[PDB]
Amino acid sequence: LEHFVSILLKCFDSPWTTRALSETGVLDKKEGEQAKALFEKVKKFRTHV
Amino acid sequence: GVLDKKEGEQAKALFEKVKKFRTHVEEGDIVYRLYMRQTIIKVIKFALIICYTVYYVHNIKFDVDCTVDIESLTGYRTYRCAHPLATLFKILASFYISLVIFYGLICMYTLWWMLRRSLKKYSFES
Amino acid sequence: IREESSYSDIPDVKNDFAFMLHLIDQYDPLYSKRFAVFLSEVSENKLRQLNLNNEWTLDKLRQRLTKNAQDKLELHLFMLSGIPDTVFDLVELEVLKLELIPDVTIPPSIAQLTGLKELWLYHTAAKIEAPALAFLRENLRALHIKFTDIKEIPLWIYSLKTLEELHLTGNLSAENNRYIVIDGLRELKRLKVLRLKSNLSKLPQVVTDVGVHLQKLSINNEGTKLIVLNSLKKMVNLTELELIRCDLERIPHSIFSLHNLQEIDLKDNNLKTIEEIISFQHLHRLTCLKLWYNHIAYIPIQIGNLTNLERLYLNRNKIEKIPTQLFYCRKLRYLDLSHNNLTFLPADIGLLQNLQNLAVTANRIEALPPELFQCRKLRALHLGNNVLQSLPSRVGELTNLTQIELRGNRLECLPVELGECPLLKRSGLVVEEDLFSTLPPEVKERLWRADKE
Amino acid sequence: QVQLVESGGGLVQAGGSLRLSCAASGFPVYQAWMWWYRQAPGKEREWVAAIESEGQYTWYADSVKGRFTISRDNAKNTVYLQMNSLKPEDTAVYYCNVKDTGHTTNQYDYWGQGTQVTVS
Amino acid sequence: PAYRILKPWWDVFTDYISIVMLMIAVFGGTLQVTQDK
Repeated sequence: LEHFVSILLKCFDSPWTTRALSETGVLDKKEGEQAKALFEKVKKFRTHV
Repeated sequence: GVLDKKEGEQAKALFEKVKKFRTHVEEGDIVYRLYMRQTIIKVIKFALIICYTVYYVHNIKFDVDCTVDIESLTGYRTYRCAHPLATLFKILASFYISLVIFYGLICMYTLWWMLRRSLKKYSFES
Repeated sequence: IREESSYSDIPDVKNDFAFMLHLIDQYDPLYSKRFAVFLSEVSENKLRQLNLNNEWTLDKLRQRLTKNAQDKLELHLFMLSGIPDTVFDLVELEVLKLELIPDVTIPPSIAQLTGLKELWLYHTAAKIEAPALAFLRENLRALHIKFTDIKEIPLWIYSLKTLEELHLTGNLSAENNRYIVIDGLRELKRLKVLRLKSNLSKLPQVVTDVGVHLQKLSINNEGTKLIVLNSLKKMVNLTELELIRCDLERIPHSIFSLHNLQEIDLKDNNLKTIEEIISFQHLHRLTCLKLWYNHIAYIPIQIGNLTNLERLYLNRNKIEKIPTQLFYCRKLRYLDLSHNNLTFLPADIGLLQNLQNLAVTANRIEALPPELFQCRKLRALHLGNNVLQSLPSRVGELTNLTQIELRGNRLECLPVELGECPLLKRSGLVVEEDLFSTLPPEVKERLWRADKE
Repeated sequence: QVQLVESGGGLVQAGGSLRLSCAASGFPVYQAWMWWYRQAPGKEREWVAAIESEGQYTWYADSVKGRFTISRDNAKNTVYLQMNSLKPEDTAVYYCNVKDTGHTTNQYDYWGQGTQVTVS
Repeated sequence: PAYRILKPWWDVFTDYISIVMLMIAVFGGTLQVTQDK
């Protein structure tokens, strides 16, 4: 539960989700790297759960 | 004249999320309903409390008389009894009645404020 | 969400993960909706595209551009997940190569490119929109596609009217069909080069009908049998007839009607006899007849009847002697006879004053005729694995000889007069290191001093 | 959008005259190089008739050369194909095929619905 | 905190009901121990 709520909180406020919901330009390198890492760990957590 | 790129991006994201939140919220109509219903509950509860408390506050007194039908155990039918807390409970009940009166007046003001403006519509004209 | 937001690629989660989503929905659907994007393949794909654009900057693609054999700017993409949008900012780009790029979409921003002329789609299914498709219909010259199935080729290939070259390197042999898929080649009437490589058994009727306006037709069957049955007579203006590894096993009778051909090659066609040169006299523009990688016992005496031979090749064959009549054609320039069972070269080869490149590698030629060296227009002479003990002393009079190789020969003496030539550098004359030390050194310093520039 | 519908296909005894028609869409019939295709049962789909834009030149396979006449008719956006004295081998399913779209927006190629014709 | 998102309305309702029942329990226990003659 702690891991799931941490992942949900991280994915809730991530600006990548903001852009995805806005579309339903230029993105910082750190933001893109963080988004890719979050994608990978979300997929790994899904496989784990 | 010139604003920072980070500031502009933050303002743009804030605009986007404000618009999205506004679109999401207008179909709810739940916070207003719950607030109105709980205020109605407060008002009716105040009415009932005031009615019954005012009706039954005079029923407490220091000297009471009890005819409890106990002859085989003590030998006396009636007893003159004294309730030491009767005066303290009476002044406490008066204080609580005054507090409930003020609470009900406040709730009546809240109801009159929520029923004379149609709070589902915001003016935003100023 | 996957039916409203068009994010339909969100698979349902299994137990112990759906329950938490239900709990979140009971609390607030917004958390679930915002977390849903990370579970969609579309979001991952577009994040990959954005990371590609951020990584593959304009300068990186600019530096990554190369020069192809055709001397034009070329860019090669190998196993990439997509095409970065910064690629289409290189207006000077002319050739684009894509290999093993999955689900590639050509954006309208390709219209930003202007110098692009050739497209290479190796094992890539390209999806193109209307404006980009119009841009390609107006400003595309050559196309290269590699495939294994019929379906993975673009279905809009026939919509490119201004295409000039086509390169098919797949397997078009479908289930008992007359090559229906390529039947759309009739749409492209502006085609110049067709490069079918699908192990043809019968020449498709579409190719026969479209070759009447075709210029350079190259077919490679990789040893698969090919039959003509009067299939080259329909064409009237073809000039190149590359038939590499088409398992002809005999010179077809349909080639005689193509008098306008200039370049002909029959490499690895399992030929036996080529005595049909008498039927090639109709070809007065035939100057680049190539017959290497074949099995020819001897050269027919009918070569002398022709006189227009400029590029002749009979390499990797087993011919015991070269008839003198073959030397009658004085306008040879690129005659090469490499890996041949030749015994000696007749002195008539000394009348070939117009020859430029001659390759006599893997030939049992005991001696070189002095008459051959009398010519001065020789440009390249390659000698590898030949029975030679000495080099003739009259090569020194040659001044236009650009290069010569003597590798594999058991020579032991290098004449001094070889060292005096206006056109002679270290790269031009490559021989054994031990044999190089037999010549006096006083000219070696002079040559090496001019070897810089 | 762009779509095509076949019509006129039906069973007919040998020797009859058939006039297959096609209903086209927003793409010009004068443009949009056009094909009349056939798929034979127990066989693979094979092209029959070809009508070109800007010149209206006719192409045919050798097996279908001589007794098939294709044309394109504008002002009604139609493609017609007449076969006279059809042989038993003509039994197939005929489609209209668009390999090049109109002048602009060059939309992808679409296969027709098709009509089955039989020769007895 | 962080787990408030993990508790639906029934969970918090049951938590408050349990709090009120605990108040009843402690009140009754204090009554009994102080005087249950």
